Order: sequence, then C-alpha cells, then structure tokens
Amino acid sequence: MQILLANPRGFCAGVDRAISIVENALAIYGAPIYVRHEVVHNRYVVDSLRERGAIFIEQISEVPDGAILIFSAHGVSQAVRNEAKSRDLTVFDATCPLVTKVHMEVARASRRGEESILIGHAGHPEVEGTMGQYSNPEGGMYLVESPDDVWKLTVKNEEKLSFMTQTTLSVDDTSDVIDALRKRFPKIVGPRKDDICYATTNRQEAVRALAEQAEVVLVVGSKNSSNSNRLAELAQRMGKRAFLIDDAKDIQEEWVKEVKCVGVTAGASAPDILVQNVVARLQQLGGGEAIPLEGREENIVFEVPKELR
Ligand SMILES: C/C(=C\COP(=O)(O)OP(=O)(O)O)CS
Ligand code: SF4
Repeated sequence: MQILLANPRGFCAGVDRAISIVENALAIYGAPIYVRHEVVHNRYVVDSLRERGAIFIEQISEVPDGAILIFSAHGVSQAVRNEAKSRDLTVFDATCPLVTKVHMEVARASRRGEESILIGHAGHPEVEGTMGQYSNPEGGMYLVESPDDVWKLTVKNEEKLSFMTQTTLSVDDTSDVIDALRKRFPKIVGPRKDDICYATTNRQEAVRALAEQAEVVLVVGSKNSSNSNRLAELAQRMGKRAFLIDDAKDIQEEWVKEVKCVGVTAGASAPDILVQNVVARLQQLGGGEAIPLEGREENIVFEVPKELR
C-alpha cells in the first residue's frame, strides 16, 4: 500500500506562536498558567499543557486574582478582554495576528455604526471573538453560515454594509456565500476575496491534490478543530473515504484493507509527532515508505511577544 503525505499540512504560524506563548509562560512564571479556552483545538497539545500545569477555563470568573491568563489563538470578544482588564490579572494574548486583523475591521465598522456581516459557524470561539468586536447599537453585526442565511437576512442600511469571514472556513463554500451576499447586497464592501488565512487555503489545496491520488485520506486533528473538519469534508466531497483522527489508535484496519493508496494530512493545530505515529501504524498495516507530495512552500513565522522570550 502506498502512503502519501499532503504538503503543506500540520502547524501553521499562529498555532506555533500560541503554543510557544503558553510553554514560555509556564517556563517563566511556573504553574499554574490559566488559559481561556483550549489554546488550539488539539487534544494532544491541550492534554500535554494541562499535565505541565496550564489550566484551561471558559470564563474569566473561573480565574483567581493575581493570576496569569493567556487568551487562546482563536481570539476573544472585547467584553472578555475588558472583563480580564478590570480584574487583577496579568494577561498575554496568543490571538493569531490574522484573527486580530479581522477584529480591527469589525471594530472600525462598529465605530462608524455601519452594519457588518460575518461569514462563519455559530458558536465557534473565533466567531464569538469576532462578533464580539462590534458594539454600536446604531449599526448591527449579523452572522451568516450559508447562501440560505443570506437569502433571509434583512439589514437597516444596505448602502453602508461590509462583510468579514472566519479564517478557517471552506474556501469553496465561502465563495458561494460571498456570491449570494453580492447578489442580494450589490453595494457590500469586503476584502478582495475573503479573510480565510494562508494556512487554511494551503491545506485545502494540498488535500485536494492528495485526494486526487489517494482512495482513503486520514486527517489528523481533533473533533472540535474546524479547519481539520474542512479537510476531511473536502476529500469526502471528492468521493474518497476520509476520517478525522486524533492519533494512530483511532485507525480501524477495515478503513485501509486492500487499499492501494492511502493519504495522510494534518490540520493547522496537529503536531507532527501524531502524523509520524499514524505513518508508523499504516506501515504496520502494510504500507511502504511515506512519500511527501510536492507542495506550496510556506515561509511565514509569527514571533512570541518580547515579554515572553
Ligand atoms: C486559532 C485557530 C486555528 C488553528 O486550528 P484550531 O484547530 O485550533 O482551530 P479551528 O480550526 O478554528 O477550530 C483559529 S484562527
Ligand atoms: S489557522 Fe490561520 S488564522 Fe488561525 S492560527 Fe493558524 S495562521 Fe492564524
């Protein structure tokens, strides 16, 4: 059985920075370091950091006075930030710079009382954080997930309207939502394309290339990782069987029995060690040397803040 690896796969720049922020804080200040929300959506990373003394909380009211609190890479609402700010907490912010860029646009529209529409999935923390930058009652901030949601939305002033997106969406589905927004609201303003980041775009392109060759695709990533679920969905829509797995224990032998080509990729929050263990289990089940596919080169790095070197 041949094993192909997607390229790029695995950690993006925002995840590598966020994990280093929690590790460096643990190193500088000792346990406990409080973290608002799982720092990235990956059980192995999160379990690791917990066992080293990070404590993951959903609400600032769970954190003690005098503590160090880190916001997760997915970002937080102004309400959460202000609630931390008014408490006796030392705060470090691991929000990815590419999420912060969208937050600033939302805040600018709020200041103007001009309405804004976010394309994203209800309840996800990045959506809570982004919708949470808008606060002007004169204006409005609306969430749409699909074309049908666009078809039902009505706004106060469709002449002064902009749109933003979640950074980890399906490139193809978001394209359809934007086409709907422009047909319903011809004066709507947005970025040239969307706010989907380089890493989500790149991993989706790499999985499309992988699934062209492979009969079965394994995506390493946790169940609550949105971007990892998009990679599995992409391969499934191409007619391949595709499974989202946390680690090599999750592989069922029936999934690869008599499969001639199996592909492996990893979401933006999954460490490479998990991919190595998956490759080792596929070898136990018959596969040969893993072959990396040629892929778009990534070169962006985001540094930790100097207070945490
Ligand atoms: C921090 C982010 C993504 C890195 O991957 P993740 O699995 O932690 O998060 P989602 O794909 O947003 O669920 C959201 S920008
Ligand atoms: S998925 Fe994109 S926006 Fe999110 S942390 Fe990674 S680089 Fe940043």
